[PDB]
Amino acid sequence: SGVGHSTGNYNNRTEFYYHGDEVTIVCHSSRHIHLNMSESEEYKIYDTDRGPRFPTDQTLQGRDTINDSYHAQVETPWFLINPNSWGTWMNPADFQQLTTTCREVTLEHLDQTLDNIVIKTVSKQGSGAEETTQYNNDLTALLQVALDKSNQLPWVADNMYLDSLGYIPWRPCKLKQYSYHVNFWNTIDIISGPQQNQWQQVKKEIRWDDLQFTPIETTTEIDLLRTGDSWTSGPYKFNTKPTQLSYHWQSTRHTGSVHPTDPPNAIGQQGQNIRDINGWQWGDRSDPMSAATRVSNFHIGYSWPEWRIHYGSGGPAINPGAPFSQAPWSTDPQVRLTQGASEKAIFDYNHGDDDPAHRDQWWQNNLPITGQTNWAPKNAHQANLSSNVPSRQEFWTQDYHNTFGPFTAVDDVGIQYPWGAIWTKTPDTTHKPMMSAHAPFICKDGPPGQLLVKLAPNYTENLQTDGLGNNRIVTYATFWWTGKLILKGKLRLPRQFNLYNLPGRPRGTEAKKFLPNEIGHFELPFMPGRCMPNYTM
Amino acid sequence: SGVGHSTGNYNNRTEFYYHGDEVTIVCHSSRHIHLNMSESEEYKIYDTDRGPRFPTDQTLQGRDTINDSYHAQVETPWFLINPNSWGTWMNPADFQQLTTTCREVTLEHLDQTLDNIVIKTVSKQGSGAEETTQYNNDLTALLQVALDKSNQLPWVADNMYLDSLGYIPWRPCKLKQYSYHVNFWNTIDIISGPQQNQWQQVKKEIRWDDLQFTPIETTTEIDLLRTGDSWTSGPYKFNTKPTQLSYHWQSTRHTGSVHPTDPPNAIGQQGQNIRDINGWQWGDRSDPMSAATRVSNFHIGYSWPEWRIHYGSGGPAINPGAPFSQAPWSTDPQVRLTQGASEKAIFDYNHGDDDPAHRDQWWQNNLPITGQTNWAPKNAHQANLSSNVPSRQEFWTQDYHNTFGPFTAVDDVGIQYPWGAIWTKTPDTTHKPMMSAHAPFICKDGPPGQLLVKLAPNYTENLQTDGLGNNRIVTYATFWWTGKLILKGKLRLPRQFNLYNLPGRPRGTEAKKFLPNEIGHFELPFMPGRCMPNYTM
Amino acid sequence: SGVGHSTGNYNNRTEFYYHGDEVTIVCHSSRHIHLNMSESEEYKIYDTDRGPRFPTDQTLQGRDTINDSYHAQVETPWFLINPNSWGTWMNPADFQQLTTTCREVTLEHLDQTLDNIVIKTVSKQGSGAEETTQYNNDLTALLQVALDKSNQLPWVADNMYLDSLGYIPWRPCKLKQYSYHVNFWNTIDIISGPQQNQWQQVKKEIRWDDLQFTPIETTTEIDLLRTGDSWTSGPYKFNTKPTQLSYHWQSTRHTGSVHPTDPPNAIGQQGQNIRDINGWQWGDRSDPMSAATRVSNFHIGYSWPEWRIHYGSGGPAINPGAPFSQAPWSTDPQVRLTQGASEKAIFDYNHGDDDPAHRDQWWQNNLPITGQTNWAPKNAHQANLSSNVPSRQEFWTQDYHNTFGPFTAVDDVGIQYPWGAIWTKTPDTTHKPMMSAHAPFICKDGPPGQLLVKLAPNYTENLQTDGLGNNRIVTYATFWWTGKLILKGKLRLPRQFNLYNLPGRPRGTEAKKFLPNEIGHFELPFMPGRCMPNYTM
Repeated sequence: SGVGHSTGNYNNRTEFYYHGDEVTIVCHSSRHIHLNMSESEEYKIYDTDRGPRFPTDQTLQGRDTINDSYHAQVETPWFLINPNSWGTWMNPADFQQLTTTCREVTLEHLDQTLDNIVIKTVSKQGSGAEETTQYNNDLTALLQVALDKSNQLPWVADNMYLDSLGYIPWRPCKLKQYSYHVNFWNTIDIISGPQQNQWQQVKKEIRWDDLQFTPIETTTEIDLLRTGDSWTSGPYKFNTKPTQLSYHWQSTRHTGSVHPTDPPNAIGQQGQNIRDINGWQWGDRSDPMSAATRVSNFHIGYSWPEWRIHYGSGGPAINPGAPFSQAPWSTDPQVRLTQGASEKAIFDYNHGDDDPAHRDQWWQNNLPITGQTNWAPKNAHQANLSSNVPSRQEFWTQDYHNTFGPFTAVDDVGIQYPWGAIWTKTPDTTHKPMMSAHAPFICKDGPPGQLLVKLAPNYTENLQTDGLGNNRIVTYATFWWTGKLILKGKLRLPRQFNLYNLPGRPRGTEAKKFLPNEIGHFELPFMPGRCMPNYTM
Repeated sequence: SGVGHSTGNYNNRTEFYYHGDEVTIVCHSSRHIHLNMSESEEYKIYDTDRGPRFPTDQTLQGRDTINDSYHAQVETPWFLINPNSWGTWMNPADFQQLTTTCREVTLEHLDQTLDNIVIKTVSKQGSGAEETTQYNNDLTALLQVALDKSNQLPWVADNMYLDSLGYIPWRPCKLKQYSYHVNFWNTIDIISGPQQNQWQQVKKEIRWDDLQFTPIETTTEIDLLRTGDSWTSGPYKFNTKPTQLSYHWQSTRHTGSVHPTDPPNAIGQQGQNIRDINGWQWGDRSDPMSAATRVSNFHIGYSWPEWRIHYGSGGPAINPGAPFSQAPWSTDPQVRLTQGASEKAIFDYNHGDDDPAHRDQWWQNNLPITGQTNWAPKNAHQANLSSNVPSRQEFWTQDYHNTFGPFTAVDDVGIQYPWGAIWTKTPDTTHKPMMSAHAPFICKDGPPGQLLVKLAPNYTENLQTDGLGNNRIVTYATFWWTGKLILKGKLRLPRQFNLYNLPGRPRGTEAKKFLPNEIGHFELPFMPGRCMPNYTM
Repeated sequence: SGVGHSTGNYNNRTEFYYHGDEVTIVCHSSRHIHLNMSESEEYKIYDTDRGPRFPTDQTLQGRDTINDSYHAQVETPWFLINPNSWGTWMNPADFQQLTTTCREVTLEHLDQTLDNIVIKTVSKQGSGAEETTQYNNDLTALLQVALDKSNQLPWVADNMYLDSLGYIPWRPCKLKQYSYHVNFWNTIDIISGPQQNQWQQVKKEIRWDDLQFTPIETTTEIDLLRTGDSWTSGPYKFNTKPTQLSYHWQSTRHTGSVHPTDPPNAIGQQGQNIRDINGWQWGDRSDPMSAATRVSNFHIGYSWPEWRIHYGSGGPAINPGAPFSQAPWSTDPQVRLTQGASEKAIFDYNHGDDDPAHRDQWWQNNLPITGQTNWAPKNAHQANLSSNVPSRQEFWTQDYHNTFGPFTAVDDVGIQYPWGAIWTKTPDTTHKPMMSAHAPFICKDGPPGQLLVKLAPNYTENLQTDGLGNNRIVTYATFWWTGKLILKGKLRLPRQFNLYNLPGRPRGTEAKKFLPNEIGHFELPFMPGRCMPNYTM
């Protein structure tokens, strides 16, 4: 190109192609990215404060230790571009088209580019209120671009902390610095002290002798780009497995053969369960034949120590448990039952909040997903199962056992449209996780490579080793990210006689939200991604 | 054919073909099926009573809520033919031949037909004790036949409720109507009230806005058959995995290298465990070297909250746990220990009971399967494992934890000959069950399609919309189902020097049972299907 | 075939095929039809009573003369099978699939058959309460089948009077006799008498000298069918034009360039219309430049003498006017404004009512269709249009003029799912109608031929010319109609950023309707067929 030729165009429109039972979705996305000169040109390793609302005393007996943010990390001068959110890609009407017409979807491949690089230096004349800023584009300045296609850098592209390209095509995007954890010990003893009601710090430190420090420079090759230059990543092919776009309402009581019933006679009458019937029960039960004790081949859902806080080497964390809905147990609407492994997105103006300077939030309670719902305290167990009822003993109620086992069938959450991550890195361990607690797609052979960008340091006349920022000219860049990810769906067709409830906005919400304001402010709606019902087995 | 030509024959004999280490079993089966005019020509959706022996009060503190039969369902006018039981296929001597000569077996493919359709209308003349019935065959009447080869209907072909073609070749079979569950909430709180000793209904209702209604007519294509007509399903090919025809007696103490022992000298003496030996223990143990604390690679069996009652969206159900034998713990014969995930078949005259008007029962306690036996209260855990014994603390006994994990190896029940189901539908969920609590074969790509039959309604002169059965002529049909399923076994050969105990009748039983009576009444014997012992590892 | 072979099968399932922007919908439908012996074997010509609720006096000044049912007709012994309703074809979930995924649809071709003919004679023995009916199938009896593929018979297949094959696949259908109007004069003078407030009959008579009588026998060839016989119509190809599956919200004030506006500043402020602007107005207006008087190229909608009663040769009728919504004018919900050329379906158990012995009704007020809404009394006209406002004179308000003209653009109603007709006969006149007030498809070259059926008369031993029904044996038939119509849609894709409101049940309704009952009773929902919004110009 040159100084005066643009190196790319803008395509943010998505494509749907229906042939047979297959549906190809080509999602185009384009962003205008504002980049600033790095705060420091150096890599920094440091630990942090314990975080806000962490206990300084034992008044709460240490139940507040779940508010630990403590950690250690390497501060990279680079910046991360991840398009790892749904909604960086599709608009609300495009995701509605996806989930109405597709029963499941996969990731096919990903492309992305960077072009129309503009680098400006900001100069100031005069002083005081007479100070005048001038923005001069530096035509010979460089932008540094690193993509690790070999996945040799630590992966932090999880959309957690919602650091991702924004969801609204016409607004500018602003990157966050690339940073990763180093080895540290944070171990908190909540059993400490007499009566074992006190919490105590055991070890909180950076672990230096075991630590790993990988810079971007010695790891991946870096492209240096002027104004007339562009960058393409090349094709990336996913290998994942499809995600279900429907939700399952069947429990193990909704599942198999139906208990023999005598039909009702008139419009007010109910069916009657037949008393003497033949079939397979579990224990010695031969007379009750309760549909409850009917033997089944599998079991849908499992119990857990809901809100399991694992106090590990790095600190307390949550061990999630299975997703489901508390709607069958809900009763009072005011009380909010979080125990279905619910999640909550806290988001901002670029990520689909209408208000600048304040953040909005969405608690996904997973209401459509029932039949998987297992509240651990509601369960029980008996010593024996037979024609006799056990006594006060022989019967236990509130336990909180993990009942995951070889016979259980569960679901995952699925796509969570605006704020949910798309793919995920697979942990490199002897036993790889069977499924993911958040991201619908697990990458079997390496996640899409991380695109890291940096402005090359632009130095003044004098260069002093003692100097940091006083030594470089104040600089910023704006450029354009474009990307294309392609999806493969499977055509959804009616499986029932009656009308479906088709995808749409969340229940209590209206449509004046989600539409631009007099100032241009609007939100993106939550789209479940498991949308319409389907049979399990 | 025509009115006066028969459209098929009767083949109920089974074939064994031995070539090399492979053995092909071709099971032929033929049934004479009696069908009646549907009670109603319409689809009905209704819920039921809570069931017999369900509590109307809190006297039992709500431990009787396991007797819940409540549910909701769509009443289809159609009728189900499922040959999904073992024993619809093989007679006792044919299944003995299978389990003696085969170490494992698979399902190969299935064929089935319907032919020799006979439809009669029953007319009555006179009134009172002079009333005379006449049975006239209606040559132009139709039989409706629907097979869903695409598995688009809810699957209820689980042989639970023993609704399946009968086990005795020369007796007539009688179908049950096809029915399936709809979406309903049944949630029972057994924690309710002060002291948390009371039970309460939370939500019991049909869930109408989320409900799915699929008729047979809008789903699958229906064949209309006269007398001279027949129906073949076409070939169905299973893809499953083999089932083990042997039982495993080895626990993790029966498994690996043997503790070093000094042999006995004379006929009364025992071996002595050598005191100072070298090897891998678990904790700091270096001196005891107890075979108990020898490290092993795996563990055989797992604990569970035996008789786990999961109170889910549809109601309470049992979360099974692993099958095993209580025989090592049995002691007193009178007490019946159900905790090995035992099952009980309640069956009737056509399904292998000798007495009409009464039902017999068989409690399968799984006695041969040991080494998998884990009674959860009998276990323990310690804080540390070392050359020292822990104190009163540091040692816990009755826990009921699920100990299934990454190192565990377990079995399933296997074939349960007369009353057990053969195959099963795989639940459509993110995590598919690792194995099945009952049916030995899991269908990876769709279960054999369900054959639904119906008599077309035969109407009188006048047709009134207000009329139901007063509008159609009283009609019934008899026809002949034939089917062929083929099995692939692997030849069993002696692995030991000493004599085996070969398959036969259950232990306490005699042979005057299982043989016809002066009236022709006899039972079919339970055949374990895991019959002879084998080594695990 | 023969007596004992069935001549066809049952396929009621619908198919969707998506390739590119084209979508083929193959609708299969199958009905079980109950036919009775004709009331008379002869053609009858007669006139009727004036009808219920017609005035016998002048108390209402003759405004009740709109309740005239009077007419004359030829009574044919034959019976009509018309599948001319939407909903004879698709179920609610299949029509939802159509209107979500298609922006417009055409009719492609139609096939239909008749098979599995069963003819029974009913005999009675004894007398009194001892009387015994016997139903004997007469194997040599005939069914008469006439299809006029040349459209030489009068066409009465308009689904008006909802005489059409039923909407529920599993219920029996019952035909109505074929009948058509003859030439009669009915002329009512509502101007009669002094003060012109009285109504009077002018001429009410059958017009015999001009009358036309066409039997089925001398017109079309008739097929005679035994039990082992079937009938296929052959292919019929439609030539029609597509119907729009979207509704238009734009009026002529929603349409073109927008009035110049000064945008709002903060969240509560509104835009301000700019005062001095340049553009094309209508009259001498140069200063006001009201968006109202902006010249436009076309005009959307037209006024009418709403509820125009044309007193013609055959009697009073309604001259419809354009369809639109009264929702912008609605205000009070209790008052029901009918003036948008609304329609009302009155239907019964087979046609989608849940209650037998009572009828339900649906008033289609066409609420989504706005921008076409022209209430004639709300309009006005002025003498001159200029910078001056006219006086009390020069301005007229309540007029009721027909404002249809050369610049107007209007819509039609579109598909009305359960009860609406599909196609229509084109009147043979010098000026053919531009569009249709009800049926979405006008047949340019002949409507699908009418299928007329009749049982051949089955006579007793003696045949007397004086005898009518006393001469023929009491007979009825049941048989099976199958048909296939194929549609061509155009793929609907998102035209907007925000979420659509997707097709579903009518607003105030719940889903416990539309789903089967404990007795099996349910309704079919109204599906608009103009479902989602779209831009006009």
